[PDB]
Amino acid sequence: RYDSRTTIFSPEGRLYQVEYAMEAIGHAGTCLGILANDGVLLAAERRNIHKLLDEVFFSEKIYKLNEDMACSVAGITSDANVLTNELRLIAQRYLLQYQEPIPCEQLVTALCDIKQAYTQFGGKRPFGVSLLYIGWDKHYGFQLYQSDPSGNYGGWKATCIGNNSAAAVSMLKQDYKEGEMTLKSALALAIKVLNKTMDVSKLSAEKVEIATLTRENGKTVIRVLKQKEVEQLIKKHEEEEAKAER
Amino acid sequence: MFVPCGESAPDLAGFTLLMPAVSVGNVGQLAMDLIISTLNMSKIGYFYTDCLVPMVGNNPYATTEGNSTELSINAEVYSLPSRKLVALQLRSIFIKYKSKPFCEKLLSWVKSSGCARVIVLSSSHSYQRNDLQLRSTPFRYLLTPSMQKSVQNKIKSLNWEEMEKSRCIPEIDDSEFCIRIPGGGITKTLYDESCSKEIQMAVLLKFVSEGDNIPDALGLVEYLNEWLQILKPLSDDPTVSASRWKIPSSWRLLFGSGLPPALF
Amino acid sequence: MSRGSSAGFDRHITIFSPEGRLYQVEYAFKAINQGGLTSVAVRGKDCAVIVTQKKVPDKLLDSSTVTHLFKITENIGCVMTGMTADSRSQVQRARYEAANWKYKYGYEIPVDMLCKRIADISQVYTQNAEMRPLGCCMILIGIDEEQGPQVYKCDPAGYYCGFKATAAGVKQTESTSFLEKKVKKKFDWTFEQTVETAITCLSTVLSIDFKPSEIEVGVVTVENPKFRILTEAEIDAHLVALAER
Amino acid sequence: PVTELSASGPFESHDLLRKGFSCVKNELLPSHPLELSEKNFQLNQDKMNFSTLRNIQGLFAPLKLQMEFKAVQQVQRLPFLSSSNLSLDVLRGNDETIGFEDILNDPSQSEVMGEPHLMVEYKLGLL
Amino acid sequence: MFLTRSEYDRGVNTFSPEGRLFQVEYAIEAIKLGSTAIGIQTSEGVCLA
Amino acid sequence: GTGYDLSASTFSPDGRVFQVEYAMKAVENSSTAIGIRCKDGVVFGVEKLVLSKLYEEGSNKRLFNVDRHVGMAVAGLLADARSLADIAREEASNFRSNFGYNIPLKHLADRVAMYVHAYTLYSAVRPFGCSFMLGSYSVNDGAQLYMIDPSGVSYGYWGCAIGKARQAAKTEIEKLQMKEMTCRDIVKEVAKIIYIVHDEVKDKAFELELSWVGELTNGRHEIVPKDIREEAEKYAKESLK
Amino acid sequence: MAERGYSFSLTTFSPSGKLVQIEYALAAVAGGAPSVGIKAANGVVLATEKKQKSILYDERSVHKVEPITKHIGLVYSGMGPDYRVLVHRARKLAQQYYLVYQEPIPTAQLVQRVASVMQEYTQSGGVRPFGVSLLICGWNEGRPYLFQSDPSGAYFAWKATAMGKNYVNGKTFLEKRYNEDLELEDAIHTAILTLKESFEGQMTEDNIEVGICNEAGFRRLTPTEVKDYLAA
Amino acid sequence: MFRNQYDNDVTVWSPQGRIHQIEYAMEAVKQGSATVGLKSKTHAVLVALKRAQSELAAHQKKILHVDNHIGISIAGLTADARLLCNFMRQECLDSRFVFDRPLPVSRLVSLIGSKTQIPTQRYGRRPYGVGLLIAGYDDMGPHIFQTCPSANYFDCRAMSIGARSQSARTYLERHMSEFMECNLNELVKHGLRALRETLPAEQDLTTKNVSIGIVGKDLEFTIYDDDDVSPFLEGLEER
Amino acid sequence: MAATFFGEVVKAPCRAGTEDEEEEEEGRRETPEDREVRLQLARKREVRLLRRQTKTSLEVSLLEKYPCSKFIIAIGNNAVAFLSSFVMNSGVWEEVGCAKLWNEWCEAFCVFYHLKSNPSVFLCQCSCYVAEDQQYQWLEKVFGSCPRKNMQITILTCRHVTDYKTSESTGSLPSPFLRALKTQNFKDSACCPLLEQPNIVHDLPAAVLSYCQVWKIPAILYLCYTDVMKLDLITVEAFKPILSTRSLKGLVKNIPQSTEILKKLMTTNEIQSNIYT
Amino acid sequence: NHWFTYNETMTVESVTQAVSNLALQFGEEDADPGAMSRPFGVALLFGGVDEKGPQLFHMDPSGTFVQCDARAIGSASEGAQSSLQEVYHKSMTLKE
Repeated sequence: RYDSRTTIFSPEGRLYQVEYAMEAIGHAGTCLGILANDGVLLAAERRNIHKLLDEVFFSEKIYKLNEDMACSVAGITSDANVLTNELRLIAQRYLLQYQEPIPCEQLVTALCDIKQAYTQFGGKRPFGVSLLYIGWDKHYGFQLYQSDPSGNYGGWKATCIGNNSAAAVSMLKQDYKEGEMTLKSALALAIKVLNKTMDVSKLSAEKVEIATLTRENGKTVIRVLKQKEVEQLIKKHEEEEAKAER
Repeated sequence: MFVPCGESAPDLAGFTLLMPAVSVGNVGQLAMDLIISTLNMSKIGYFYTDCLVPMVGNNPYATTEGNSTELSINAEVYSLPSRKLVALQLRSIFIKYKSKPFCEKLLSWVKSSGCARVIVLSSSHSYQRNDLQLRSTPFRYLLTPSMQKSVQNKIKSLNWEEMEKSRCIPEIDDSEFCIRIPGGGITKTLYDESCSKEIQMAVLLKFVSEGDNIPDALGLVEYLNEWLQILKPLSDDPTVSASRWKIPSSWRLLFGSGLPPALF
Repeated sequence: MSRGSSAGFDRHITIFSPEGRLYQVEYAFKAINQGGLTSVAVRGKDCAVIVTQKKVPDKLLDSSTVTHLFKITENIGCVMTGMTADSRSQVQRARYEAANWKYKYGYEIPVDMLCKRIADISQVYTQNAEMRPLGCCMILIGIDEEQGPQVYKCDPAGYYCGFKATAAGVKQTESTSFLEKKVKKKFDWTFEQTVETAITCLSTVLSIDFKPSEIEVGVVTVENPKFRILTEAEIDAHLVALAER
Repeated sequence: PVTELSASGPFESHDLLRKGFSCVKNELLPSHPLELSEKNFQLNQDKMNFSTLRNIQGLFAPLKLQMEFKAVQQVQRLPFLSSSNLSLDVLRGNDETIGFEDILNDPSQSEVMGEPHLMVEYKLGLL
Repeated sequence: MFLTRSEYDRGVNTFSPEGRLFQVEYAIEAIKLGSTAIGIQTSEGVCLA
Repeated sequence: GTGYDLSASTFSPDGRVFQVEYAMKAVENSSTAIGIRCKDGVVFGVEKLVLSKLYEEGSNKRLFNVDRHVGMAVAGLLADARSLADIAREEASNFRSNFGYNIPLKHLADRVAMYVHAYTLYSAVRPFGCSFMLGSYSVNDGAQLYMIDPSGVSYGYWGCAIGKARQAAKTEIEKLQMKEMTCRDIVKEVAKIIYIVHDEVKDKAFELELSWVGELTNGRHEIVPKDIREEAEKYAKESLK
Repeated sequence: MAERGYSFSLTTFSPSGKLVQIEYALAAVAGGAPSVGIKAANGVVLATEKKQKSILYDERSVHKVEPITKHIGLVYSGMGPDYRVLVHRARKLAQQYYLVYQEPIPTAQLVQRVASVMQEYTQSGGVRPFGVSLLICGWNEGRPYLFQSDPSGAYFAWKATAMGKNYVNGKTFLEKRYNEDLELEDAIHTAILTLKESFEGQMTEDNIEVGICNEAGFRRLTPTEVKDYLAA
Repeated sequence: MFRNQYDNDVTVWSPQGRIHQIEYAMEAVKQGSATVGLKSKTHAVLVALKRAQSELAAHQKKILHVDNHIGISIAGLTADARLLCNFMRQECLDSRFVFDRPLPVSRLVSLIGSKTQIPTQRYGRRPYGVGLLIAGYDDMGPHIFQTCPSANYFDCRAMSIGARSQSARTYLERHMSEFMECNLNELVKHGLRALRETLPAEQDLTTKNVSIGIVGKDLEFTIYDDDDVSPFLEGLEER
Repeated sequence: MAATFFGEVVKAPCRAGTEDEEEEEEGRRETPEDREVRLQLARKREVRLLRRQTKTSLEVSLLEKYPCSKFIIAIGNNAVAFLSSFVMNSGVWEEVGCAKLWNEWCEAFCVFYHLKSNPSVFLCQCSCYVAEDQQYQWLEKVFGSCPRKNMQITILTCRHVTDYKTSESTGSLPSPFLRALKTQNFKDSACCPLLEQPNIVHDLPAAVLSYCQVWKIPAILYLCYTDVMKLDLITVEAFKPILSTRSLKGLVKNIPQSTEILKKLMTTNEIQSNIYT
Repeated sequence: NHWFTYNETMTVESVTQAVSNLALQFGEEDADPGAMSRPFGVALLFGGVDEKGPQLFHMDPSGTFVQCDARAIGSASEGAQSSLQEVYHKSMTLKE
């Protein structure tokens, strides 16, 4: 009736501990994913922005899982480390058995089965991690999935997780054009949204990391944009907002 | 409501009402037994309400065979007009959704009957004591804003510790502060309603757990006796302590009944 | 008792308090004082001495069975302070772990490695919800090979450390101050001077002039590395030699 | 010739798709002399240690070791994810030795792992 | 003295101070939510309705 | 120590495990057993309480034979005492099987006491609510008397009393110069002490349960023979008045 | 302070998503003895304050600055036994990496594996988090590394940091005095000064511990070397 | 009142040094129906009162057969009685298999004592809520044993357990001086009169509510029920 | 609550009922989804006096529409059986209402009879188990708010001997035994020892005795402390001393036929379940 | 299983006893995992014909069975049992 365990339903059928697990992400940094006609992207807010923090691994939030997929976590960081390790393992196990790269939804489904197992057996805290997956496979092409602590995934054409995900989702839903998106327009929309939802500070190409996925000559190219390109995108947005004002 | 024993109200003109709360360990109720027994107070009425599970038994303060057969119900009022003291003793547990109605009925009686002060003897959960409260004294107090009739200075001179104000709703960094006596039962309801009604209430409590809670009751009556002097002040005697609160005869077989044979 | 964790900041071993303190471990440290006995261990130039109170409050009790000095290996002895059964069980565990070390590594366990092993086990007790710390303190002595005398003190939290002199029990703080004052002056006590130091610490912080039957003394020496427990005649000789001076 | 066909009662049921390829014909004579010696090595080492503790010290010693082992192995990770056995190694004494189980055929990267719920409820004895 | 809450029925394996296990009698109450079944044993057979 | 006393794995704010203390009080729940060690043996005696006249004499015995040379006198819960008798018998038999000779009494006491302690450690089991005494005799070891209590603490005694009236019986044992007495005079004095501390009104109609191991039994634990027990009971009665 | 039992369980989120038993384990770290890590241009410095501060301690016995391999070293602030159990595990993990790949483990790989162990301990129930936050200093690929792993199992790469008591003031001090081009010697001076900030009286070479990591590998400074650094 | 924290589990010692779930299990024994056991020099008989809701049901099976020389009468929870009876039967089979001889009654009862002592110390268990009256015959003669939920067992000259069994025990204490030289017929009559003493003054023993089980020097354990008890009940003088 | 998994944090029982928080953090924004549920649950568990051939809406308290001079309440199986066998075996008794109430443990509700020869005499026959939050409603539906002090209430009930608090064992006491508890206006002495001082009674019998104490009505409560709380012949016979008391003076005509009625009513015997023997 | 092993039909009481052995194994969960952990909330009425003619058995949430001659189980078992009390006589035809 109450909310002390994951293995207890309230008398209206609510699993309150899972709902609290899902409440931990709303604190975490804003991760944004946008699907285009020629690629996918992940725009993530650099939450750890202290002065004495070191220049780190190629990305704080963006993780490579295959040759073909990348993820972008939001939530508890240690749970996220465990989960990305297991994602990479699952993908290499599929490749070992079938000699083909794992399709994107099968990887998402496997991880979400793991997360649901932690929301079902008692005496195990669920994973306070909401992931955001981008990939390519020969079945459905460019794909973008989302996952939440309950092991509950879904495929999107543009979604956001983390802090201010609702304002970002409203803005995407207003501005995302289905079918007429290219990767440059998706990057413009990503900067615009990730600007209006990071209103604790002014957007600069040191609090955002952007990774794009494309296909070039029969190979997938997961590429994390360099700091000198995100600045050019931010300038393009600022000049656009100046023009649209007056 | 208050029902007298003799078709006449006893005129509690400026009396101090001592009452328990049905709190963790029954420490408030056990302390009230100690006070009523030691002061040798005489029953003056009943507090008949819908709010406490009904119970009945003969005189819990029997001393002679004459008065050992006096029936008692779950809520009974005792008095000592020499010291202008009136005492309530709740001997039961509250019925679901009925604690608040009892609190408004009781406080309406306090305002109508003319009682000056109210003193609530209570307790709280000691498993919820934080870092500091573990290394402090078990006893805490609360005074409603009206209760200032030169007793704020007295309590200050006694070097007592006020009940710590927790934040009304957690998870908010602003943390608006209001009292929270977890396991005090009606203690918080009584405090809030006294503050609303402008009644001089004091709450004295101890952080206790459950089990043999007779040491806790004796400690709480010694706290109250530091304040009120309802008894000769503590370590002033040739250690005639342990003989200075009269244990009621009903405090017998407190762990149940006798040991069955063929075990041990 | 069956199972579960008691709710409260000081009522289960695996609960932190708001200040990040494990209070059940500190309550185990208070359990060390359950017994009312103090132990002194003093390290010298070529010897280590453990000295403990021997209270036998019973005419009917066979006094040769009351002892807190134990032999872990042939060359390591310890004085246990705290709850008596917990002390004897931790001695049994130390004995087993020392035998395993000799089995695995082909040479006899050092003192630091034995206290490290016992403290690793104690840490495991503090982290899990089924077990509890032992309310006891182990002070180990031995002669190593090339370091010299060793006095080590494991404790209920899983902490261990080597010392030049240490105390456990009721008068641990008073004895520690006494030994600090003694060690600041000079430290190369021969063998007699270490025994006099340990006995004087115990008999000063307790303000008790000792009898050979109110005190236990176990020693190791560089020339005689084997743990030895002095007979009452030897302790009485030390006490009369201390009194005459 | 193993006898033992519980065949009095060979009524047991198996999951055909999950049993894989089982050949009880050859499951009576290990494939190598070292197969079982290595499969059950921590088991046999625990049994040897409990036996020496029993014979030298008494019932209490193996009981306390088994009780500690049972306790630490129970605040663990659900079977479809690899655990560290940090406390169990500290208890068993493997916190400072590396064997061949530690470096060969790493359990942390299994190359094959089952379904989460199937592996959890197999550990629970439910099949 | 006082009336206090005593609960011996919220878990199996707990006898009440009366020698009585309440979680089994609550299962018999669970029977009383079923539908009525009548069985009569005669010498010509047994009927189940 | 309320709040810290529902588990044998909880420490009171002053380092006291209270379930173990309550188990020792559980031992104080039962009638008294005394054991006296003399110059040439050990003598046990139990103030055994007659539960009914319907029980066959000898039932509910509290003086076990743990080995050929060891005898055990118990108090506390009798089911716990029987389980610990089984454990002690297992320990003695296992030692003899491994090492080929009778287990020393000190070693047996250590093994059983460490079992009792192991129960004082976990939330999964409760401490034994039973205390007992072991007593042996060997030509190469002398008489030996040990008492283990529910906390797992075993010491060696010259005279012990466990049970309800352990304090009065201990006062009465201290008057005996047991270090220079034989088993016969000790049997008479054990009967006397059992009769003295018996509470004739609260408890009712007890029966003596005397046992020795000594050189008069050649290091073999036995029940005191019927005639010597009769003499001891007659001495004990005549001394009471 | 018992928020409806959200405070006492490790496996219960609070209604706001917090896990207020892993942040109580972070209050054990912030109540430990101060630690400092400074990643200079050619090395890392690990300075801590010793709790064994009296004359009666053998100082060849137990240390707070430990080596993992030749090139990795730890310091902690928090609960010492948890540190020791994690140190032996980190040493085992480093040797397993060597045995498999025939190369010394990188600092980041070691930090990841240790952090996974800590994370495991923050998710089961019936167990307790670790009361230590580690600083790992390493030297790989001609490049210093300074990491920090906290009781939750979430590690951070730092240029400079401070743990233990008075670490917010320590970090503020470090911000004003750290520059990337710092050499290892000036880093040792700055680390000793940052310790001297929050320190309980006179600071001797015998009540602080320093360990450096440069090209030559991780090394714990002897009391004479610390004495010399303190004299300047 | 101060008892509530210490009586919900069999692993909690009350600060008076009492396990209370053990005593509550003993009450569970008192909630059965009276059964009597008594022995002579040659026979050991078990007499039990059956309840059948007073109509339309075959009565409880209160006397059970454990071996050719051991039989038990139960009072208390039926599930526990069946668990313990399965244990007793398996132990008797094991004795016959390994040693070819009938398991001694005292050894069987000791095994029951250990088996039923384990639940009274362990977590997640409850004591056995059944008390037994074991009637045996071995090399040492007839035997009557009483086992309890507390895991105690008693060697009885005669014993009654169950609901309102104090009256039967008063009768047996009054008349036990003549049980030994009684033959089978009047020994079973003595047991029948005790069991009748456990009844209201109006109710009387009939074939429908009396079960008898004899073991003895020549007999194997036989149970007499519902019409076989008539030879024993015919000669029983009125109350 | 009791540790569903390993190391689950468990809170101890509270005998003062303060683990319910008394519905703390009241939530003045109670959803109508919640209020409908609360009111529906309150309606399900309501007490309701209803008259025969009227079947609903008695609308007034039962003792204030009919005059009364004697009122015998029997509570539980054994008290009801005793009262029926030994009192309704006489002249005609007329039913004047039941008290329908729903409960988890509720089981014939009190039917109220008033003697035709003497309309002032009344009987409540509860096998009805009235829960705590129904006892005061029962009191107001039966007695009301005009407590005329001419009545002589006589409550009869049974309790298990293990509820007796005694220094001996509650297995050595000679069950069943009768204990009394009378109010202050009950001038006559009891036919049984008065219940002791640490012993209390807490239920509908306590509700009626408390009502009669507060409002100064004579009342006697007879407690049978029995070792068999099912329908038992010895337990029912334990109440017989009461028959020689002024309240039950003219109502007991034929005792010899009452034993036969009692034996028959025992042969009815609501079926026991197989938990035992 | 009985037919396989012994080549004959299991009697009504033996089937009821086997079902009871399964049904009385609650509590004691950490002893044989896959056990039930609470009483079964079902009462059964085994009615069969065997070597001893027609037989009717009753099992309730206890794992315990008793042979009967007329049982009612369910929500109106008290009223239906009181009715079976008189309408039943030990020699009545199956049609009645």
